[PDB]
Amino acid sequence: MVQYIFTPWRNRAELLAVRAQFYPEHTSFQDDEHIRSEKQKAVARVSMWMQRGGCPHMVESTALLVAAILSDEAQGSGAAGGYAVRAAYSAAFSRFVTGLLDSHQDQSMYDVAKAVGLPAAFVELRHQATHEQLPSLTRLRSAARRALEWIWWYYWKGLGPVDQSGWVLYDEKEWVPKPIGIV
Amino acid sequence: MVQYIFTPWRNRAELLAVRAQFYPEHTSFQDDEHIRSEKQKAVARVSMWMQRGGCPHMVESTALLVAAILSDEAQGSGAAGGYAVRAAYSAAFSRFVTGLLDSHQDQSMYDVAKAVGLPAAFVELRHQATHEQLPSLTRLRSAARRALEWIWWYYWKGLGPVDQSGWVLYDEKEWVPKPIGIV
Amino acid sequence: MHHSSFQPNNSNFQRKAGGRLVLSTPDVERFVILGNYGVKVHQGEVTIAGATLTPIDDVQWVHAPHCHALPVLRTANDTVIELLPCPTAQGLRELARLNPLFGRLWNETSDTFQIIYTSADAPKRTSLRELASHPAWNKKISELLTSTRRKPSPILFICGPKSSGKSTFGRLLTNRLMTDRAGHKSRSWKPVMVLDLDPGQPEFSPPGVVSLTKLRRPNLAPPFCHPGLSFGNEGMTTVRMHAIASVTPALDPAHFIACARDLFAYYRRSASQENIPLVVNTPGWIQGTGLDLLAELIAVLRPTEVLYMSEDGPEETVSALREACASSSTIPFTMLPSQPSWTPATLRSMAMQSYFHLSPFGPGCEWNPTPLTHLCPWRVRLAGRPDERGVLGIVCYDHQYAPELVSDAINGMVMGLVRIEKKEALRGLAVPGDTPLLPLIPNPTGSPLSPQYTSLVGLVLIRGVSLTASNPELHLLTPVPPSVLHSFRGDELVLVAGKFDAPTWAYVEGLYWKSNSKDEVPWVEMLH
Amino acid sequence: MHHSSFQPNNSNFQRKAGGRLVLSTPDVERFVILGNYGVKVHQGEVTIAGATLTPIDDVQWVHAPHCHALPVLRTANDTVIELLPCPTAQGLRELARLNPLFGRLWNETSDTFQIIYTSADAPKRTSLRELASHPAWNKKISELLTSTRRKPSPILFICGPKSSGKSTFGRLLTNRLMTDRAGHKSRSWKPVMVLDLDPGQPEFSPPGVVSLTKLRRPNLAPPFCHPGLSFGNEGMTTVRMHAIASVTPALDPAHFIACARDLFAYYRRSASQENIPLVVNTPGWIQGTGLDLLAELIAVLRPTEVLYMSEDGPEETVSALREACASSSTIPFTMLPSQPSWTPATLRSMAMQSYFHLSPFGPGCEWNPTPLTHLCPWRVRLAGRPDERGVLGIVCYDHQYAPELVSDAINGMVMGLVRIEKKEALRGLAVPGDTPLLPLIPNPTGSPLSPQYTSLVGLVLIRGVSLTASNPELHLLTPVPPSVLHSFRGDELVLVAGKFDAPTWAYVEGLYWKSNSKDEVPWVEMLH
Ligand SMILES: Nc1ncnc2c1ncn2[C@@H]1O[C@H](COP(=O)(O)OP(=O)(O)OP(O)(O)=S)[C@@H](O)[C@H]1O
Ligand SMILES: Nc1ncnc2c1ncn2[C@@H]1O[C@H](COP(=O)(O)OP(=O)(O)OP(O)(O)=S)[C@@H](O)[C@H]1O
Ligand SMILES: [Mg+2]
Ligand SMILES: [Mg+2]
Repeated sequence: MVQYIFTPWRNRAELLAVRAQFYPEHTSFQDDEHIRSEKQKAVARVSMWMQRGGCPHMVESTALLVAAILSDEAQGSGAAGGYAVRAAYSAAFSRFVTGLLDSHQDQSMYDVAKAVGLPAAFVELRHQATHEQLPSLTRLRSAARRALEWIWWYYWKGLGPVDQSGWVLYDEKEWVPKPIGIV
Repeated sequence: MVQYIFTPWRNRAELLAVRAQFYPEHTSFQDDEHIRSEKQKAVARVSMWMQRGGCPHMVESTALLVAAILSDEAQGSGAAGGYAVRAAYSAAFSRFVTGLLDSHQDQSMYDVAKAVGLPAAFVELRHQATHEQLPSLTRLRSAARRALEWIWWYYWKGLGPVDQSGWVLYDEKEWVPKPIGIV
Repeated sequence: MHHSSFQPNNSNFQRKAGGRLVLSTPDVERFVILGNYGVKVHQGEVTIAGATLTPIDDVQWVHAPHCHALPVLRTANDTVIELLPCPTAQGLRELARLNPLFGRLWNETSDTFQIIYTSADAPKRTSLRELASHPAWNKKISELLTSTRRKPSPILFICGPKSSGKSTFGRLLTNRLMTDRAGHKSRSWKPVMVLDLDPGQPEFSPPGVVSLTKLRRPNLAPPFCHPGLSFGNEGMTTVRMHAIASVTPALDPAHFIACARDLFAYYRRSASQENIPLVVNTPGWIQGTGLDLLAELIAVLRPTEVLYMSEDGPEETVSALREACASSSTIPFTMLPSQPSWTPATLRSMAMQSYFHLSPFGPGCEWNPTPLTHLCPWRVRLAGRPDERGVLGIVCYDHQYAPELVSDAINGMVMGLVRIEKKEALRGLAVPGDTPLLPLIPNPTGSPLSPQYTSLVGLVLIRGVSLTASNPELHLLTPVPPSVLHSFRGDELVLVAGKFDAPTWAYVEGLYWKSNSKDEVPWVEMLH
Repeated sequence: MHHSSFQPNNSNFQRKAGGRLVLSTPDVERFVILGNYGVKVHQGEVTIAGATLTPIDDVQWVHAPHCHALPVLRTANDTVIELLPCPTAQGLRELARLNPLFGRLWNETSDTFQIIYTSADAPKRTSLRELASHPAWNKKISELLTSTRRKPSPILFICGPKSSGKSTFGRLLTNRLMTDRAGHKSRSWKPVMVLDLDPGQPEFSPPGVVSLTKLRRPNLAPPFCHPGLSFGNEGMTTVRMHAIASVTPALDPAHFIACARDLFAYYRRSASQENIPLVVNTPGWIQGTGLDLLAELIAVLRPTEVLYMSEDGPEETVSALREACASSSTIPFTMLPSQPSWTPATLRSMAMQSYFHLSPFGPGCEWNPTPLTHLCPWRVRLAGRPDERGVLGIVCYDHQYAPELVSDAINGMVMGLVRIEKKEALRGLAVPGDTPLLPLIPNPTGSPLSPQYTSLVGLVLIRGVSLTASNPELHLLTPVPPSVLHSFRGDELVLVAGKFDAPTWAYVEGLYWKSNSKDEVPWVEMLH
């Protein structure tokens, strides 16, 4: 009965909901504001999951990338002044690539990358970011977008179709056994 | 005559100016706004230097840290939603620590760190950030602040005390030789 | 009546009576009993994992889990031993119906305890280890003992790299100090205090808690066989506990040291009267942050003797420790060997689950096998005033949370009941008042509640938050007896939520019970 | 008159006359001349680094920089050679007063060229290499040559790992194809085109530029001895150039390939008439991005023969290349040996500086030794309309810039004059109009100007931006002759600013000249 996998999300609907929030285009002025708002909520939710314990690496990566993208296109006294955005992007990529390579390992960085199917460009970008002179905003922007689409193919698309009364002992005559969590 | 060191900044005054902008406290509602504004300008300037080519690693690190800090304490629809800030911080630390350790190398991470004088805490934070679950905002915040003070002691404090007329050939009768750059 | 065998050894008249065994031995002989049993030396002298029992002694219960190293029993010339069957063990055994891991941990025979004879026992996948000891270990212990007998209450600081023998050595040291009875006409037993500063795999407390314990009887059982000693003739009692809410002290070193100070303070107060040696076992870090922590700990406590269980450790850690030791101007620093499957994670988890199944009240501590789901929860109110509410609020450690998320994040995890002694604790937080939402106490900084003015009163497992009505309430279940819970006025009681490693075993437990005896279980994804 | 020595070898009557040397040789003999000299085979036949000269030939100038491998000269039976002193070499020599690196690069004797005899030359820190060649290399070249003589204009794609011999091999191949004269009654020389797709250490262009060159004479000199061939009987002419603005094609692969396409297109057009083989030398990447680029290049160009100069390369790169090669259904793929201090950085820098000192007018190209500071700059206007301004604006590659910073960032660096052919280039940018600030053309995307509608017209060094007056102007100095500059109406001319590796040598140059001949120099921090 080792057929028990534990997840931080309560059930399946919640996971699908988060998926929808992240990728409105595939799942499908005021409308734009709505979309942005939902994305923010999704990111926060994922953060909670991470703390709870046990979370697919892909989910964490997606969250990071989306958070960075949101920060970049934020007008109104708070657009990070350009250098911060470039840092957020670099961090996201480093974590994403490190995770993928570390997972499918028994070789060299590029060899593993090719085996998995990860375009070498990402590996190079990661290496460059870590050791020398964080890349330019334009490259990071385009790369991040591609990364999201790739992640969609590799993971998300397979998760389903696309449509002193302070302490009173509970009365031992009204209680009914029920799983931990439900009320 | 190998006594020629090249710097991206034109002269010394400019470097000192940037130093002043970064650390108002030591160098010394409206006042707060002023300080923030200046810090932003300094960060941008450093970015330019980096592109120009040739720049002390410490300067780059300081710029990154300050940029992150600024992003964190920005109110008004644009505070990065918490996850981005944590990413910016992680990226800054990774770059900073990697640089210091790489420079003073011929051992182990911790050994080199101890030799330089870098509190092991930073090395650990870096390692953790790269491989697993970016640290919490509180730790990053405090760490960044300490990092800045340390950098001040290690580098900044030693840089000085603390107080078809489109193309016309220039007239070969009015020109006077003068270094490249001055006008 | 002459049973002889490689691992064990000879014996004599073996009288079976009423379910117990009266065995006589006319010569030095070693046995390796397995299971749950009680020893009561009728005549002579016997040694058990560091202790020594003579005719003038009470029955001593021994738990020999098939996991660790079965305690060896050595009998001396002209002895008669009476082996009694342990009662409360039955409850613990039944715990196998709630988790297959607790199944293979004892004898799979009929009675409660089975002797062994080289291989005639130890069912499939034996891996039957045995408690041994280099002569060096024993010699050193002897030295410490004799030195102690001519000085005041010593302080022994035990440290070393992971899987080195810190715990086992501590076990032996404690038993020897207590039981010794060198020649002062038995002085029957000298009490002993144990300071556990290891949140990882603790001893005398559930995972994630630091604590100070007082022992009157020899410690002859693994950690998951008494993870929740009674709070407050009382074989083992807990003097004070503090919650760190992480399985790694590397989330707030300052707090960790602060806790160490407070606990040691209490020890100082108690020691002042009756001479009682203190044995402290530290974590298993030997590089970076951990090494620094160890240095500070040595400075703060000022241990009389430092024992490093490596003898071939890295020059960095050894040098650092020696320097710190030298600083306090006079501290003996010695090194010992190490003698180097159940991973730490699983062991820790077992400890936790055992704790939650502890019965609210022998010899030791009874266990209740009924699954947690069936138990009736404690209904705490979340709508009133700080005099008719119960819980003063919810504080978060090392991480904040948006209001909305908190309800989902808290639900299902393990938190800790912290009792406020002096109001100088929440001094710096926006404490909610009269006031539907959870009374969340915003804590911007993130630092945990000070240890000087707050004490842990056991852990709590939440099984359902329902704040959608006109009676916001929290259903939570704990092991703490009702007596203590009711005596707190509700105005001084806050819940701390940190890491703790989500108790995944809880959810499945119900399903296992139902199937073994022979539907939208949250967080459990059934593979079919 | 019989000079014999290990490295060189025997000779005969050596007649010194007017400053030149008439040397007779009655038997096969090898010489290793060093410096700057001219060869004019009077009678017989001689071979020089791949070429073959007979009585019916013009004087050929050879530059043998002490840096690379001195070209060896082999003379055949019954020959008389006349060695002339090169004139323009004098100007190049004087460049040593502007950079000590150019000092130790030739003979430190009296005349312009000195013969050698095993060690009687080559002053201190000799490190005097010599051009050699495995028989395999020669055999392969012979095969390619004979095959060519019976087919149309071949395309040879040369690649391989760093420091393998791609460049040297190319040199030999080019000279042989041109000079061969197998037996068709000399057909005197077949023209040859060279496509340089290596921004790193380019050949026939300054660092950071890709280009297509046409050669009528043998190439007998290093890259920094003709980095700026004339634009537009014309020994070497440049057909088209494109600016990549980086020393690494890993900043915009799409652009790199696009450039390759455009240049090859022109080659196709020219080739269509007169048969002219094309030799292309690629970068030095063999893993990751670079490998992919190479694959694409092979697909686009469809080279007739691929030469990999490794013979022991990693299985990954070799396999990848073989697959790509196979895809075009028929491409011979061969491997050759490699035969494995002046680092690439310094060499590249030298190339750049040499370029900027090129005189505006082989035999070759004259040089002007006057320091850049003294030269009179070109005054371009920055206030008017797109018909009375001069520069249409400033575009940035791979990186943006805040308005204010731009003035400081641009100043002092190297940029490129790009001529717009068709207005379908700036289609997608907010082109400034009439309009004090620099007319910056905002480019959000960051991609470089398309290669189909834009061409590079040489590089420019800026020596001072002064936009604080009522006549905004830019002082810039370039090598481009006035004739070309004036013929552009100013409406089609934009400046591209990328990386280029800040020309640090420029600043110091003035100081060196002043001191050698024997004050707030920006960017130079003098150590005292
Ligand atoms: N002399 C010994 N006799 C019996 N078992 C031993 C002996 N030495 C080591 N072991 C085994 O070593 C293992 C680790 O023992 P511990 O004393 O827990 O070491 P430890 O340093 O406490 O491990 P950590 O770091 O706390 S998880 C146990 O499972 C023992 O069975
Ligand atoms: N057969 C040879 N004869 C003479 N010199 C040789 C020979 N083979 C290699 N070398 C030396 O090898 C060095 C590199 O030669 P190149 O042909 O430039 O190799 P490369 O692959 O072009 O190097 P990169 O990657 O372009 S910097 C030169 O300095 C030559 O002197
Ligand atoms: Mg232990
Ligand atoms: Mg080359």
